[PDB]
Amino acid sequence: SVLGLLGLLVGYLVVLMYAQGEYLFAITTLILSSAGLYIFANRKAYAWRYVYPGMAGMGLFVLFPLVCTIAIAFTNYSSTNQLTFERAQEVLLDRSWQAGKTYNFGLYPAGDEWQLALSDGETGKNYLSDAFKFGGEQKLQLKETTAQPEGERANLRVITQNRQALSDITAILPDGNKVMMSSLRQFSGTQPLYTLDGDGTLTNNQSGVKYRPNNQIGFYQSITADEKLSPGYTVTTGWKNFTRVFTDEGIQKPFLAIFVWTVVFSLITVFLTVAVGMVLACLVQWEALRGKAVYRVLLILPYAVPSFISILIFKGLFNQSFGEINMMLSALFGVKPAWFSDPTTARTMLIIVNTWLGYPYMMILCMGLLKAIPDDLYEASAMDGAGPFQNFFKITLPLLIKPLTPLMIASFAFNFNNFVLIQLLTNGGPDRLGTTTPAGYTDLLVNYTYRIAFEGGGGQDFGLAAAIATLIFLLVGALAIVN
Amino acid sequence: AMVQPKSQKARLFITHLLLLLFIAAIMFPLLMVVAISLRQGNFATGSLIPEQISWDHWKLALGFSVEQADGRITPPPFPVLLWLWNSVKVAGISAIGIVALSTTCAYAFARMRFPGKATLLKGMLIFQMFPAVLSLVALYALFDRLGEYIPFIGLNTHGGVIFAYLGGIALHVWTIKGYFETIDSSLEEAAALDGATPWQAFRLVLLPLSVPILAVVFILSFIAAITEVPVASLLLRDVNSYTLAVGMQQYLNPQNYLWGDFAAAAVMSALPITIVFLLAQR
Amino acid sequence: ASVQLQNVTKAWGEVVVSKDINLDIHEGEFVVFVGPSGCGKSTLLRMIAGLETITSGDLFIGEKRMNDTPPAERGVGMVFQSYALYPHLSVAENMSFGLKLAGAKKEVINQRVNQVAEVLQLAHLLDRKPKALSGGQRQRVAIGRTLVAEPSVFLLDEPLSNLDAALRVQMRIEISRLHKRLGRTMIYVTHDQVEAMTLADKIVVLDAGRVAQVGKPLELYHYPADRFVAGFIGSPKMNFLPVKVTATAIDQVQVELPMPNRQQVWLPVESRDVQVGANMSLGIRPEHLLPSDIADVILEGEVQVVEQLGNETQIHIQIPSIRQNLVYRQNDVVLVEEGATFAIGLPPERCHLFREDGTACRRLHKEPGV
Amino acid sequence: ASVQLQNVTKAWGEVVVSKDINLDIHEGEFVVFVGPSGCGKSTLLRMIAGLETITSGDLFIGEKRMNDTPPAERGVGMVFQSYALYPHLSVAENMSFGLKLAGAKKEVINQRVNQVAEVLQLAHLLDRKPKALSGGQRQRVAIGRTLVAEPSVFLLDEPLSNLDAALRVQMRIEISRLHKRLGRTMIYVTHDQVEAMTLADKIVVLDAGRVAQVGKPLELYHYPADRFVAGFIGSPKMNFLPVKVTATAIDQVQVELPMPNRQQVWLPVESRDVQVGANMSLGIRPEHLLPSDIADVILEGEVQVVEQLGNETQIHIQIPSIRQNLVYRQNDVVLVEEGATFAIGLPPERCHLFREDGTACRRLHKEPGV
Amino acid sequence: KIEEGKLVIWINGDKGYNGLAEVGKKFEKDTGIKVTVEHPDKLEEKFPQVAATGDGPDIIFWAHDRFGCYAQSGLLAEITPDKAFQDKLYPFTWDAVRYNGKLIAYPIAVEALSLIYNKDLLPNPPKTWEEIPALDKELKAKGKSALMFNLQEPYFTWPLIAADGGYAFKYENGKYDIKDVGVDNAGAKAGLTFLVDLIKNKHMNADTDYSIAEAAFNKGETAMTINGPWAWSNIDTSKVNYGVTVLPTFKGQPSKPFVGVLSAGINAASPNKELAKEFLENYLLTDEGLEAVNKDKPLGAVALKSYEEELAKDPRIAATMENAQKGEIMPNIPQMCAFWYAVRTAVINAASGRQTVDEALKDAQTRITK
Ligand SMILES: CCCCCC/C=C\CCCCCCCCCC(=O)O[C@H](COC(=O)CCCCCCCCCCCCCCC)COP(=O)(O)OC[C@@H](O)CO
Ligand SMILES: OC[C@H]1O[C@H](O[C@H]2[C@H](O)[C@@H](O)[C@@H](O)O[C@@H]2CO)[C@H](O)[C@@H](O)[C@@H]1O
Ligand SMILES: OC[C@H]1O[C@H](O[C@H]2[C@H](O)[C@@H](O)[C@@H](O)O[C@@H]2CO)[C@H](O)[C@@H](O)[C@@H]1O
Repeated sequence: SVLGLLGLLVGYLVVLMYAQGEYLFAITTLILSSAGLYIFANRKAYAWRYVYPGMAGMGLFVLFPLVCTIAIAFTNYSSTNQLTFERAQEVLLDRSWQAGKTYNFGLYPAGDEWQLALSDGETGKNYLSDAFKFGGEQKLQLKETTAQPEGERANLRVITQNRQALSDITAILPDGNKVMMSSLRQFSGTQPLYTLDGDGTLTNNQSGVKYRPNNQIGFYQSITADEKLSPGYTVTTGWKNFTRVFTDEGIQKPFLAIFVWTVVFSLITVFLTVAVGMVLACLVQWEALRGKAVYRVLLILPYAVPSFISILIFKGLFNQSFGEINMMLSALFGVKPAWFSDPTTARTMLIIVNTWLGYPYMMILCMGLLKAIPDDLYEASAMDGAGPFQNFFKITLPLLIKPLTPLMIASFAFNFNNFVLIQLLTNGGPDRLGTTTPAGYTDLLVNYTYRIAFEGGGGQDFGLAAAIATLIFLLVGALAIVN
Repeated sequence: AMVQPKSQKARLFITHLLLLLFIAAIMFPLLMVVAISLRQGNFATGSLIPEQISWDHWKLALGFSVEQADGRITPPPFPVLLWLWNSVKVAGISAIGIVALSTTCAYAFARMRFPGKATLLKGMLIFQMFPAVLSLVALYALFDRLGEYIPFIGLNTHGGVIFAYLGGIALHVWTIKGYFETIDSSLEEAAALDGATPWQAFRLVLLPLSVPILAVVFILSFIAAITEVPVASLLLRDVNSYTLAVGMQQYLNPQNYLWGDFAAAAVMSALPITIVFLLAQR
Repeated sequence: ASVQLQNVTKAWGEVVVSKDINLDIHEGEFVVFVGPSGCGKSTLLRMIAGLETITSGDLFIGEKRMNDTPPAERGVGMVFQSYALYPHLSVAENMSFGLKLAGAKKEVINQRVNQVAEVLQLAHLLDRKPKALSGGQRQRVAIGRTLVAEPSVFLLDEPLSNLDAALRVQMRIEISRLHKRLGRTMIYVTHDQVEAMTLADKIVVLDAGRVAQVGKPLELYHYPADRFVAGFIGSPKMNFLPVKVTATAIDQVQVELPMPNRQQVWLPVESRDVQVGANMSLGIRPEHLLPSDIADVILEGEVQVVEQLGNETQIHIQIPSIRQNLVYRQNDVVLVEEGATFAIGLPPERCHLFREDGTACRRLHKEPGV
Repeated sequence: ASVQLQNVTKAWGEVVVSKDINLDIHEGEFVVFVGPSGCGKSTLLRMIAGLETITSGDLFIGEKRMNDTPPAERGVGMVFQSYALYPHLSVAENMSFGLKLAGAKKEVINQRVNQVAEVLQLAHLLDRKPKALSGGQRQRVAIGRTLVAEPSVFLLDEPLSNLDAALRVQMRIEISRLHKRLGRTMIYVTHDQVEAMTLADKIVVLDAGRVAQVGKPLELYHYPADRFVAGFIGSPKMNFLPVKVTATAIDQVQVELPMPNRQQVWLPVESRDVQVGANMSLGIRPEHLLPSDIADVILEGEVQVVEQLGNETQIHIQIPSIRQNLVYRQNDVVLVEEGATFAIGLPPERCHLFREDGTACRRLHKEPGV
Repeated sequence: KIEEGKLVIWINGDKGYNGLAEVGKKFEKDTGIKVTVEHPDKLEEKFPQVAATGDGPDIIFWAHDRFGCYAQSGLLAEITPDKAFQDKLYPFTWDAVRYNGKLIAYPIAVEALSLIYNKDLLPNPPKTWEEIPALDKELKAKGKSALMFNLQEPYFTWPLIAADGGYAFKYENGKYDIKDVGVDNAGAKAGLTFLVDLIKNKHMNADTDYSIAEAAFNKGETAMTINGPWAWSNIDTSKVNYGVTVLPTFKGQPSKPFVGVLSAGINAASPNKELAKEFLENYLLTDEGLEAVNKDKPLGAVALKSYEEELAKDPRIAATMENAQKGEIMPNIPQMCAFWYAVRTAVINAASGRQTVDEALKDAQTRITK
């Protein structure tokens, strides 16, 4: 039925993976596909039909980029050393140098055919081609002439439309060297900077130097019969990145310092977000209250406003010397707290904000979870003479934590990797001094690792960041294999 | 209507005030923006309450050029509306996909017996704790190859981002699984005796009774994508394909701080989820 | 201690689910509210409890008005239909909860708990959680909880309604012996006429939020006020025959049978406010029916159902001229086939009579027990 | 349409609930599985239904092994304990859900739903949804589903379990009238022994997973095979008295009561496999006792409880010699004050006798209806 | 991958991007090719990233200093201007776009900071820096302030630092000695100390950024500010009576701002190198082109000599070139981009008060050399 048709793309795209190299993405496309066919075919595997399409997503877009990101740690992948070797040479050969002069060209139609002309500014003499036809790489020979070509010169728009075939025409003077298109009005003698023969040895065509791929550093370099070509290609470096993490002083010092802040930050968050969320959920669905329906939609508005924009509008409000918060905060009290300069005050801010962000989620959660409690428990409570505070602590609370745990342990891990908040609000907050790598006082483990990788000026080692990332995960994977 | 003691109001009245004070404290920031979006000038600083209204910021947020009596017509800098539609695309499609994937899986975990079902989900949750933010490099790589093979889901494509979000379902699977293991077994057993195939049951019986939990998952997943930043701004390069989350940051270059223009679009950006929360009144 | 209601009315906006009704309950009296589901039994109980506001009327507990008094301060106590145990609390804590809060007395608690755990056999469950117990035990935890609180009035909301039929029977007795062991006022809500007859000193029969009749069980059994009371009390339902009044004397009344054999018989009953030609219902309980060879009032038909109960025998009979299977009830075992012809006797003295509206005529036939 | 079980056994890892049990059920036979809560009643039904795997043994329905056949293909139909009415579907849809899916017949369904709703009286509710119906209507629907399905074997899991008393009784009739009308095999699960006696043609008593006794209700009542069956049937419980075997005779056995007045009575019962000095229990139902004046073996003591049932009178007496209040049960009314002295006669003929292992000594006295 | 068949230009958001886009329409009306101008945030970092992967714009706009790192990374394409073009611009502007003897960008305009003062408030702007605090007290007690400008960026505070002897890389007759750095010397320290001194005496706020400074002057809140030409476009709108003049001197030593040459490179990975060249040479770098951009936001003193003399009259541009001469041209070596990070941090930290002047600067010192 449809087995054969979708089994046609099995091999159609699969063998196209084997071809053109791509052995990285060749095995996984066939292996993860041959399971879907095997499962959806026979009926002895009816259970996996409901679990395949799900885990497929996990595999490709979650599990893969992780496994891959780990192999990144075993290499010097960096801003300097980024592309693969085959692209690095492809880039290096794509460049060129000017070895001749500049000639102003013109396009003059000759019937259905066209005609090119150049003009030498040094000698005054002009050169003209024979009636040719656009399409494909072709060489043209220019003959010297004194007369004008018949036909009105083609305007930019027309030459722009034929730029394609015009770039492949490699015209040449009788005496002068080869010359191709350089603009919409000019031809010039442009030639490839490097050439590549049998062996992977690149040779310069201007200074006449020879370069060889140094897989010790992942660059092209020269040796005496030293220079370093700096497009750069990625190459394997065993455990070099890992060993630096266990070695370096400037990396380790703040690493365990923020490990504290991260675990604390997400703890206080979870503790405050529940506290508020829950208390409200109680108050709002409390029978004797009036405008529940209004109160409800109001206390949810923060959640209906996209995080990033709320963080941003806050980022401004929390300005130290200006910004509306400290304006009013120096009106009543006589203080203007430094929410961006003082490590702690910054840390205090994060939490004031994050709490504003997270409470609705916990409240909504508690609201729904609160109805799992049969009314008659509170009726039996009110019989024994129980006040609001007595209810909350003896019935409500201890009856909500059980179903709440899995969700708050999950909320711990979310806030453990809350990248968006930090980068946006503070981006690490106040600076940590004496670090061989970029590190703030409010950076999270995700932030710190992101800093090392992408933040310009101060080392951009994707390999080192991949290492630390791998180091953390397997430790938290060990944490979750014991907790 | 149980009879209530101690003048009741003592706490009832004192609660309306606390809640009333609370909404004020949490509304403040949001009322700040609305104010900034009506204050003339694009400055970072300005009077708390505008001296006089100014529609300018809302004009070029809707796509209207505005002619100031000074430097002629200044066109809208960013296609906020476009991005707004983009955010609703990637998120909407993304969520439906995620519920489809996780409600099928949960259904198999909660009913169908197959060895390793406990150690799978356990691994699922754990593998999902790893920050997608620490992958971008490998993620960029993936959609670079995947792109030229199947075009409509590579780099610079909305589909690219969508498919990237389809990964995270571990948490959802659990919740939906947990919800199923709550429904009456009989409704299904009785269906089985009625001759319904497992799917016939899933669709005709189990799903309709689960609407609510699916709705929560959807909404949760929707808000998620709407605000997702790291991955989205990694894959989307074209301004005309930016989502809100990406583009909304181009407003606040220090040397070109479009604070007012930004504020107007910000209020606008709080529309999608609000709509969902409002339609969620079913 | 002595609870009494005066013109109590409960309405949800416009719909009146309880017309102005009064009940006089005395110190220590065992009172049962019976009736079909939703007839307001629980409403009334919950209104006395204070779990539901009294829209109109007055309520007195201990001779003081309670309408506006919080539930916890009504000197009352309740066993809930669902037991209402605290899932997160042990049996001990579940029972002690009441006084656990406000008035914490470590040494006093241990006592009262153990004391009630002794009389209810729950001492070996004090550490357990309401999830590790059986419906039967969980039901005893509910009663125990209110026993510890030692309320002046006991309120129970269908306590046995959710137990095995065998345990139910057993628990009825245990209650009666708990009642006279304490001698305090008990209000018992149930849908089982058996539970009312066997436990209640005074019975309150409710018909859709309306009190139909009040009094001793044996009084309600012989002399019902109307067709509903009659048709609600008794193991098998009372037989109702469509009759037509023919003659009228001050002593008794006469009616016509709906048979082709139009027989006539006088009934020792009230004859005030009666008219000839009025379509009435004849009331006779299966147990009171006689064998054919005794009474001269013969009723012959076809046996439809034969229920052998061992202790007794119940027989349903299709009498030619009434789409209501006449039901017979006798002792030991009756060797009779299904479908075989059968005849019974109708004792005129043991008959009830209801008017068009359904109101019963006061039986002038003195009955033993009243 | 003739279910039967051979060496059937269910297990839960290591726990062996039911030991190889055998059941032969004929065509159109109304069978009832009875026992306390959590004895296996439901599991059996659910194993016959296929909702529960069989660890060991053979299940035949219509003379073919059904152990591994999917539930839907057993010719079996179930009325669930919770009704299992699809909340999101209408009444009409609930009853016809089975034959809506897997081949539909728009025109047909209409008839089958209407016909079944005509007899069950669910006509005016077809378009309604489960959440709007009363618990009673919600049962009749749960039935219809199977009546619309018209299967060879019916399965009911405590169908009268949650209705009111009054309704529970009214339904038993509708059940039996439905049985002989359709005359198809019916397995029936209940904890109420009354329902077993009235409905069943054959009863299966279950004790902690084991099959205690199979037979007619009247056989079960007159001749229980052990203390359990005996102490599970009959309105109130059978009185059990700790007696000591003093003498044995081919024709009958003699025992000594535990009283300071150590009377001894010859009981007409199987002497086979009984020894002198053996501790045994005297079975005697409260309906079989006699007023002191008639009999010679008299038991006397103080009345603890008097239950005025109206149609009968039940009396619990504290006999000074046995910490179990003997229960007595008579007809009409018996004017007795609680705390009054009272005496009753113990008739040797109507007495059961059980050994240490609780097995019943075959009663040699012939009862009517066996 | 960069899309062929069109030009995507990236230019800093504080430049006249809209004007430049109108130069685009011209190019589209003439060639039919659509030009897209975008102004992405943090462009100096965003470009390197996207270019390396073959993505990014066709044309990149920044000051010459950054083009050295870019060219080294191989992100730029060697531009090919013939003699005729090169002579249309001042030769020293070509020197800023020369890396290893190769031309890597087309110069556009000469940028240099100046002191902008408010005439109506401050008719006599200070010549020194020391006379600012004294002036601040006066203006402060008048409800205003003295001098607000961006402290966050080093570009804005470097003038004061490099004044008394501070320097990036020491130029030794020929090439830049990437070792000899003067950000730690007595001249740099005493200078930055003064900035901190103003913060200490409440004359400035460590957190004052471009956005605040701009708002302060353009609303008449502060008397002075520091900013390049691009800033005048807004002060023009504000209708503030302002003057552009020389930067105040520190300890007799004149402010020495780094001179930026806004340039335009061609992305090494652009399939549109031919059209990119034409746009810049024949469309942007013309009189009209540059005017269109200038009439949006001031470029400064353009490199195109023809339009320079036309614009030379402007007193603001006269003072701009005056401060340029007093300061020194920005180097282009691949260490310059690394130079700015270290300074950016050093200042902010010293300005914030986390570190003192020496500690903060001694850090940046060794971060450059490494
Ligand atoms: C950081 C935390 C602070 C959160 C800030 C919230 C901001 C809003 C200000 C609100 C301050 C509380 C004021 C309380 C006023 C009393 C109002 C009242 O009297 O209303 C009460 C509502 O309950 C109720 O919230 C009972 C009242 C709850 C009191 C709880 C106070 C401490 C809670 C903190 C502990 C959190 C748990 C930690 C989790 C690990 C009355 O309920 P009852 O009829 O007894 O119950 C019956 C029904 O609930 C059941 O159907
Ligand atoms: O708690 C802080 C956090 O709350 C919300 O994040 C949610 C998220 O939206 C859900 O999908 C789920 O993962 O739970 C999270 C919280 O545990 C806010 O969206 C977010 O802004 C805030 O940081
Ligand atoms: O501040 C560091 C920064 O200085 C210069 O950037 C200037 C730029 O020259 C101006 O045209 C304008 O955009 O202000 C910028 C600073 O805000 C250098 O060009 C740059 O390399 C350096 O990072």
